[PDB]
Amino acid sequence: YCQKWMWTCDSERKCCEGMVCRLWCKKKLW
Ligand SMILES: [Cl-]
Ligand SMILES: [Cl-]
Repeated sequence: YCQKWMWTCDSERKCCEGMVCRLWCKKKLW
């Protein structure tokens, strides 16, 4: 599916909508 808030993330395991990968998924400001 996609990686949720604070889940690990990488090139293939992308963060869910509204988040950005910084090793773990973080909320985007925009
Ligand atoms: Cl955050
Ligand atoms: Cl950000």
